[PDB]
Amino acid sequence: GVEITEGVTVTAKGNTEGNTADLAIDGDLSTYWESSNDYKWIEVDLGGIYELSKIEIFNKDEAVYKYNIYASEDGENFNKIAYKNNDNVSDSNGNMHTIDNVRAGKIRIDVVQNSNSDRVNIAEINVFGKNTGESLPEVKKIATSNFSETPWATEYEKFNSDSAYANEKTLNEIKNLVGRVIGREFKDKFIFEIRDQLNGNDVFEVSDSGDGKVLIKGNNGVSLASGFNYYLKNYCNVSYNPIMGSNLKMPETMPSVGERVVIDTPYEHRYALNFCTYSYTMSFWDWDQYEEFLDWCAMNGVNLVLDIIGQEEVLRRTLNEFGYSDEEVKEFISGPAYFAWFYMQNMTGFGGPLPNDWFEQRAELGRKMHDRMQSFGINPVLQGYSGMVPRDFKEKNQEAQTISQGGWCGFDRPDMLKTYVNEGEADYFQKVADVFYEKQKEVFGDVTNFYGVDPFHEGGNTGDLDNGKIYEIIQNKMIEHDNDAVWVIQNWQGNPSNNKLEGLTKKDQAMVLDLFSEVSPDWNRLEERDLPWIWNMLHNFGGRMGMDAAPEKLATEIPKALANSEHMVGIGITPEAINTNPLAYELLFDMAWTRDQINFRTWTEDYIERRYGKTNKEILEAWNIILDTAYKKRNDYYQGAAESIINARPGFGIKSASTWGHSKIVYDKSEFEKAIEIFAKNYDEFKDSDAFLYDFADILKQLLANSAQEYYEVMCNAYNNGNGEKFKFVSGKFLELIKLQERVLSTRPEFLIGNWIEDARTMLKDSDDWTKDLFEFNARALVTTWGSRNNADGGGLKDYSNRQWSGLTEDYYYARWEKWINGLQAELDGGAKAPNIDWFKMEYDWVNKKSDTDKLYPTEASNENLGELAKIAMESYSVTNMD
Ligand SMILES: CC(=O)N[C@H]1CN[C@H](CO)[C@@H](O)[C@@H]1O
Ligand SMILES: [Ca+2]
Repeated sequence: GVEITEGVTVTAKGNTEGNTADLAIDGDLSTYWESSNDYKWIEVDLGGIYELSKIEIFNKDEAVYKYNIYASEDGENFNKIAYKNNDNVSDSNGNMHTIDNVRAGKIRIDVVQNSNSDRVNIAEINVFGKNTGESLPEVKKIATSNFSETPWATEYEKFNSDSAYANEKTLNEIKNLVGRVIGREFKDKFIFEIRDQLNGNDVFEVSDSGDGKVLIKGNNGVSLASGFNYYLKNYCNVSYNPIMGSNLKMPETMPSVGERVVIDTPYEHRYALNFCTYSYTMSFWDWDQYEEFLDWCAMNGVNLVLDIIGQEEVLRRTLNEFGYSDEEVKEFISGPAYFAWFYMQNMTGFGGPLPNDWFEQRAELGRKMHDRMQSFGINPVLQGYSGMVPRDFKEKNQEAQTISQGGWCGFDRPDMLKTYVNEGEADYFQKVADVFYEKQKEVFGDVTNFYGVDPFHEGGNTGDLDNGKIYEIIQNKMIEHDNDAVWVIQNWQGNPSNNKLEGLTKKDQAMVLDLFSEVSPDWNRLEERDLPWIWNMLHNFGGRMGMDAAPEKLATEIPKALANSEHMVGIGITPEAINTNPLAYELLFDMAWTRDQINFRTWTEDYIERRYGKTNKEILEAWNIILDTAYKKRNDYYQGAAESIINARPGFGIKSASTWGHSKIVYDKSEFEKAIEIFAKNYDEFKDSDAFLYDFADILKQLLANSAQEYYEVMCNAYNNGNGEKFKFVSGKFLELIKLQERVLSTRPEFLIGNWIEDARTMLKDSDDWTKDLFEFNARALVTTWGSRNNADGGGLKDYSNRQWSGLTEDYYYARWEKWINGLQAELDGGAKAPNIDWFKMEYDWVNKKSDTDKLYPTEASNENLGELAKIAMESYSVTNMD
């Protein structure tokens, strides 16, 4: 006591009606607030700062409810003060939570589970507290800097206008890159020089200085970094991949170049990044990770990178001009794990709202990135505008004409402004596009000529509009704000259609990304229409893992397409995540520096030696087996690596874990296993190489995925055929195979869910518990259910981003299979019939757990011996000895 029984109010961000926020606080147990959407929390204001001692919660029924409670004394930071996570039913007595006399002027109650419904409810909440006679501070409004007012603008224009200073900046930066990549002690071993292009082509040179140093030339930063990487690869037996394993062991003394090389590239652009990459991989990156990525980019020849960092701030400024408060902008914008699908006009709100601190920090990080890109000569691809608006835009802007875009995977797509209207009508496309490009100037300045936007990505609705005319006006509006603008358009599954593309009246000022050139090339339509286009290796879908690459097509199809085209202005990568198969990415970027088809077999041989720091006859044969199996050329259509059955929702006739995925292994399994035998045989010799271990974990977990499939098939034959003792035995081995897999996965820092979760929880500083918990939800949801019930199930997104990850395998994948088995056993043993499992409910239970109250996943890899684990795999859990 005493009960705060006066002056209290409540807000909510959604409700079924008329089950509205205030009904949670009316002193009436028969009336209740109930959620309608994914905002499953209410905010209660206490009429002043109290020292809470108790909070009492009643629900509308007797279901099992789980919730987390947060308080704020400053009006900004909401910290967790209490929670219910036990499995007790609610009853007429309510739940009483003892508080330790915490100062609170506001409280948040986030009901994360209702065992009975997708909706949550609070019938009543009483708060018990001592009045401090204080009030909450006024919360400060979001205030960001204008680019021109910042130290960033001065630097940007100084570099821009001053050759000598720009050259000095660039050369000193490449020096810094050397120190970051191989070590500070090697910096002074290189001399870097700016030269001209080679017949209008980007170009580098590697030669001796005369006094034992390496002299590297290049027309810009990326050429210089590419020359630095050429030298390491071809003279030092060194290989750099900050994400997927390196060998950075330098020779004791710097090896001579001998004959000077001059290497040019026929491609104006080398492109990197899907919109999805920003979500599946980069959601929770800090500057350390970004800087490290741009170093790897520059070193692989990349000079065109997609960039959406801080675009939340650009849009906030845009929407503020058209009737939207900052709270409403925050409700529009998704959480930090979802920006790919938010900027692709597919989904809103989900994972949000972002903290207020978000905007300033992200604008700053993007400003930082453009400074570094400027030194290298990497063009960012900023945002274009195509008419995207919230669904309530007309409400707030009545003369506005809009087009409803329908659903995407159970999500409500944002609206789209009519790209043109009739005479006599207000043209809001022109109004919002004018503000949008203007505001993107104010945040970042004139940093780029390349702008990316993609109306009607994976659905939508063109309404009454002419398809060509839509693309004409989008481009003409873009060129109006930058006369040198190039519209970067994705080419995904035959869209945009030809007649949309024919509406582009300035062909040289668009550039189409052929997204999936290595499985499903679709550039001939673009080439015929004289559109500048880029050949891209997509490769990776959703971050889903497995041994999968197309190195032969990369080594042949790229130069072939150059020879057979006039408008191929580049090559690139469009992966949905960068987490898998480094060979694939190194070869693609290596193909920029050649006009001829190469030998993918001898390129691998060379590759593996510099990646491991050494090679032998046996390692080579193991890799040839891989080239002959998992990496063997194929001519069918498929999206990513063949999927592991371990990662699939349990059932009969499973042919995938994700909706558009595939689990059919197209190579001989016993033949692939030979690679693992050879790796285990050579483990002791090669365990000094971290990239060897990484590659060994990759093939071994592939082996167990492969054999898991066979054991799965045998065990549900056993169920179907009535036995019995058989099913139990085979299902026993299946679960044990997963426990061995889990140990294989504990070995790599990159396979740890704890790194993923912690990165999310700590990506900002000064964060409250509310924000950390919410960013953890984003991290957990993405790799599992993706959205909520209607996105996971009806929307088809269940386990789209399934990861063969430690912790996730123990507590999610293994748990599902164990239950299903447990399960069919109770049936087969004279019980049951086995009930229908509501899988989403089980998956979403894990999604909503918090690291600081439930279980904290490790950020430290284990010392398990992959050679030993491999022996156990071959002996006990293989196809070869399967029986
Ligand atoms: C849910 C998801 O990630 N969907 C992606 C499917 N593949 C397309 C091509 O990369 C993407 O545009 C979608 O966002
Ligand atoms: Ca009530």
